[PDB]
Amino acid sequence: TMTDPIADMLTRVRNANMVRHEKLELPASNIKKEIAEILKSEGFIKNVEYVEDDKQGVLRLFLKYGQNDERVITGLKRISKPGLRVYAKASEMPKVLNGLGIALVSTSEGVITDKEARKRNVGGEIIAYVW
Amino acid sequence: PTINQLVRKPRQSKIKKSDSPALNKGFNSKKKKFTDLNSPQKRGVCTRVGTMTPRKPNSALRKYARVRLSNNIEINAYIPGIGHNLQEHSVVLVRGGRVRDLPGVRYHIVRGALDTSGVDGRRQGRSLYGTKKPK
RNA sequence: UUAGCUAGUUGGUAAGGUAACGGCUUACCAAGGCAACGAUGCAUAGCCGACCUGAGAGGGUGAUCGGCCACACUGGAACUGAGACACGGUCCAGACUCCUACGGGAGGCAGCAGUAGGGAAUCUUCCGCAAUGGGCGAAAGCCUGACGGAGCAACGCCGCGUGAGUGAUGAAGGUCUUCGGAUCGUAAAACUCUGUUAUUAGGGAAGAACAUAUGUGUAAGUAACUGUGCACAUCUUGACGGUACCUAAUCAGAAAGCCACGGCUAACUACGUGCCAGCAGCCGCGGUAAUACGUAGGUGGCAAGCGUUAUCCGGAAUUAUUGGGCGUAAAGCGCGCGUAGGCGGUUUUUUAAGUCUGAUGUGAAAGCCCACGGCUCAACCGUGGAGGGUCAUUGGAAACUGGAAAACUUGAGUGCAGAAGAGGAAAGUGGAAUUCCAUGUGUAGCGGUGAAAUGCGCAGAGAUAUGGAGGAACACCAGUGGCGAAGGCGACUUUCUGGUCUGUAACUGACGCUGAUGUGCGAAAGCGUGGGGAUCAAACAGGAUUAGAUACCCUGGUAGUCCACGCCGUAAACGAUGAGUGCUAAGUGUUAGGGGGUUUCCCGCCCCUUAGUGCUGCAGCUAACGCAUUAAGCACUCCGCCUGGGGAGUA
RNA sequence: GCCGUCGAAGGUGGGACAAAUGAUUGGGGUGAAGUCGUAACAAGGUAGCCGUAUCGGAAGGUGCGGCUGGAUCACCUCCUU
RNA sequence: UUAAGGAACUCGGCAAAAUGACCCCGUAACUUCGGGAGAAGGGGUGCUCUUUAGGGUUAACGCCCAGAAGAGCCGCAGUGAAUAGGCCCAAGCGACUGUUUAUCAAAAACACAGGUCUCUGCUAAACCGUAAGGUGAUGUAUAGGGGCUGACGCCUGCCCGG
Ligand SMILES: [Mg+2]
Ligand SMILES: [Mg+2]
Ligand SMILES: [Mg+2]
Ligand SMILES: [Mg+2]
Repeated sequence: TMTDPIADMLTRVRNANMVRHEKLELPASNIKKEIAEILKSEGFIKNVEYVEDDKQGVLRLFLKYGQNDERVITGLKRISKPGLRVYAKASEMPKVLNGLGIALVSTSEGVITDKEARKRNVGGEIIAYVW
Repeated sequence: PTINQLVRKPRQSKIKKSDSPALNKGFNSKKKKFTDLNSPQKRGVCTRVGTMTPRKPNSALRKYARVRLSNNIEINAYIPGIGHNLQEHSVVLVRGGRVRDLPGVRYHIVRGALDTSGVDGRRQGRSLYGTKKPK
C-alpha cells in the first residue's frame, strides 16, 4: 500500500539521477503529467512520452544531462505531505534558492510554478521544491 | 518524531534546578508557604568558625564557618581573604559561590558590609575584601 | 505515583422568586449527566494590552502606565438608594486595642505622609488649589493628600565636563637595566587662549493664562431683550518661582575612579612567597627564579561609573514543527489478535467545510517599528503612518485534502490445479545404550588423577554371556537445509488441524497499512496438587590441592530434570537492526516450484522467471568498523523509545 | 411583642491529606596509605556475560538454559583471481 | 434513692449502675475477600383532625393489613411502666465451633480437618479370649491399625559415633 505518490515519482527520479540512465517508467495520474510538463518547461527534462494500457501509465520520461555529464539539479524534495498538509498565500510564498530553482504549487486554476502564482496574486497548496 | 505523536504529548523539556538552593526564602515566620524570594544575599548567624582541607590534588587549610540564616536553615561557607574578623555567635552576611575544595560548601560570605570587617592588607582589588581607599 | 465523579446531581410538571431567563428555590414523576478529545481531586496563580530576550519561529515575567475582576480586620445579613448588599455607613458574632463611676461604651490607613515589624532592600508627618477633571450651586464661590509641583535615593536612561593649542629635556623623580640605556614622557614645568560648569551681581521674573462672574452690541421666542436663552469686546487670575533662561565680571583654580593582565580574553616585568598564606567561572596554579598567590611599576578595558552575587533568554540544533536520533555510543517493547484514533490506489461528476482571493466591521488608547515636527541636540513629547487576530459577516475560484454519487483493476482477499515441509495437540509402536537385580563363567583388583586419596570388592567385584524389569532420550540421516509470528520444532505410524509459495485468472471491485488502552502465546529456572524416579546433578558429606579453598579436580549424592492440570510471566528473548509499501550496479552458490530450446525421450545441458535463503562486491551512506535488492541507501505513513554518569531499575 | 422556616460562628465525632518529629535500624555516597582476599581486564591463570535458584565473611561459586560482545586450534560449506 | 466529685477504693471497675426495641443516615484498620460490622458515632418515635398512596378479600357493601404528607394539642419525660447488646485501641497463648476434672479448677489442656513416618497381600496386621469364636470387615493397600504434630500460608538446618 502506497501512502503517497510523490515519494514514488521523486524517489525513482533521484535514484535515476544517481545512476544516470536516461529513461524511466511509472504509472500515470493527472497531477504527474501536469507537473512533468512544467519540468520540461524548466529545462530539467529533455522530453516525455505518454503511453496507455490496462489501466494507468506508464508515464515514460527521458532525462537530460550535460555534455560533461553533470546532473542538472543538485537536490529535490516535496513539502506538502500527508499528516501535515501545508499551504501558502500568494504573498507568503517562498522564492527558493534565491531565484534559481522552483516550487511547484497547486492553484484554484491549476498546477503551476510559484512565479506565476505570485504575479497573479493567487496562492494555493504547495507541492514540491526542486532545484 | 512523527507529528501526531507530538500532538498527543506536550513535547516536554529538560527543566533546570537551582544552583544556590537557599529555600528562597523560606517563610520562617509566619504563614508558611515557603516560596518565593530569589534574594541575592542573606544575613545569618554563625555559630562556629573552622577550617578543613580539600580532597586531592590540592592541599591547603581552607577556613570556613557554619551558619544559621534568617530563614532558619543550616549551611556552610568558606570565608575568603587573609585574616578573619569573626568567631562563634557572630552575625555575618552571605552570598553564593561554589568552590571545588570539596562539597560541604557552595557559598561564601562577603567582606565589609557587616560584622566581617574589611581587611586593608590589600590595595589592588580593594573593591572586594571590604577594603576602602588608602592614601 | 489523581480514573471514576455527581443526587439538587441531570431532565421534566407546577408554583414561587428575581430587572430578566434559569434547579435560583420549594413539592411530585424520572435515572440520567460528565470522562482518555483527560471528568474529578490535588498543589501553584489575579488576567490582558504589554515588558525582557531571540534574526525567527519561540522562551520567560505580568513592576510602573492603561482596560477587566475580587477585596476593605475575619465572617454573615439586610435597610436607604437609580445603582451598594456599600473602602472612610449601619446591625450581628468573633479576634485585637482602648475608656469606664464596672451599669456599660469606643475603633478599624491594603487613602496621603509617617512609625514600629519582618527583610538583603525601597523616601518628606512638603506648598498649592493657578491649570485639567471631579461633586453641590443660579452663579460668584467652596471642598478636592485626585492632581499640578518642590524635596530624599547614582535606581536607571540620556547629555556636558573635570580644560584646549605651543611646549624635549627626552628634565627631576619612580621602576627596570645585558648597567650602554629604556620607560612613565608633550606627560610634567613653562608659554598662550577659554570659563561649558562653577563664584558674584543684574534682568527674566519667559511661557504654562484659557477663563467663568462683570459692560457693549446680535439672533430664537414673548403683546413687550422690560426681563430672559447667544457671538465680539475690554476689566480682572501663577503654588511652582523671584524659577528656568538671559546678560556682564572672576579663577585652570573647586571636579576621578573601578576591574583585569596564562588561555578562553584586548592587556608584562621585578620583589616577597615556597603544596604555607592564598585564587578559582572552566582547565587548574602554588614544595625556594609563580607572567595564574600577595606587593610595586606599566599596560588594556571601562567610564561617574564600575565589579560580585541572585534571577531570565541567548549561545543550546542540549525536546531538534523551521531543527535530531535508535546495528555497536543512552535509546526498537519478546512476539502476536485487534478496538478507538492517524494515514490512505485510480477515473469521472458534484458539494464548498478545509484552502485561496476580494470586501465590510472589529482588533481601545498609550507602547514597538517607519516618516515628520518641537524641547539648544539626545533622552523625551506629540503627530501620522504602516503593522498585528486561531476573529465575525459576505461575494467569487475548484487543482488538492474533505463529504455525496457513479465507474476501474494493478493493492488485499476468494477461487481452481498444484509443491513441500522437524508447523502444532493426543494415542500407538521399536532398536541400541546407561542403570538395578537374578543366574552361569572365573580371580584380586576395579575406578579415578597431572600425582594421589575417599569409595566398590574375598558376602567373589569388575570383566564376560544369557535373559528380566524400569524411566528418559532418539546414532547415522543433518546440510549457511526446511518450517513457524516469536519462544521453538529433529526415531517412526495413524487421527484431527493451522498457515505458506508458485501458476492460473475467470471471480467480488479498495474491503487496505499501523495500532495507543485491552486480550493471548511465551526458553530455562521457579511454585502448587497429584504420579514417576534410568541417567545428569544445585544444596550437602568425604577425599585431594592449597598458606587457607565452605572453588576448580575426584567419589557419592536429595530437590529437580520427566508426565498431566494449573500459576509465574522474565533473558545477550540477538541480527543487541519495529511493521508495511515502492525505486536503485552485478557476480555467485543453495532450497520448493514454473516457461521454453537443444535431447529419440532432459531425467539429463542451457536460458529465463517467482518466493525465502547465504557469501564477495559498486553507486551511496556511515565518525569508524561495516550494510550493500534479505540496506544501516533513496523516500512516505503509523507506532514505541532517548535526552550526561552514579545515585537506581533503588525508594 | 410572640411564634415558625433559613441562617454564620462555636461545640461533639469519626475519617482523608500534608509537613515536622522519635528510641533504635536498613541501604547508599564520601574520606586516612585502614584490615581480609584478588572476582574482572589477555585463554586473567576454572572464558566471560544475561536470566533464574541456592550457599556463602565477601567479592562470588555451583547448578539448567541462552549469546559471542571468544580464544590456542579448527566453520559443514560457501564466497574470492 | 442520694446533690458536689467520678475508679482516688482496689490484688483486680468483682459487683452495681449506663447501653438495650423498630426505622433512617452512616460505618475505619485489616482481610484467608466471606467478614470485620448491630463497628463506630447520630437522629425519630405520643393522642387528635385533615388529605393521600395503597395491597389481600368480595357482585359490591365492608373486613382486614401498614405507610406517607400536612396541621394542630399536651407534659420536664412520647419503644413514657415491664422484657431486650456496653464500646474502642494494643499484645501473648490457642485457629475454630465443641468436651473435660459429677461435689472447690472449664482453661493457654484434650480432640478436631490437615501433615508425616512406620506396619499390613487378606480368616492381612493389631486385638478380647485358654479355644472354639468374633471384632477389624457386608471392608481388600485412594483400604485398615499404631506413634508424633495440630487450620493457613514461609519454612522444616548439621551429626548415624551411642
Ligand atoms: Mg530472489
Ligand atoms: Mg464525667
Ligand atoms: Mg480513667
Ligand atoms: Mg489425624
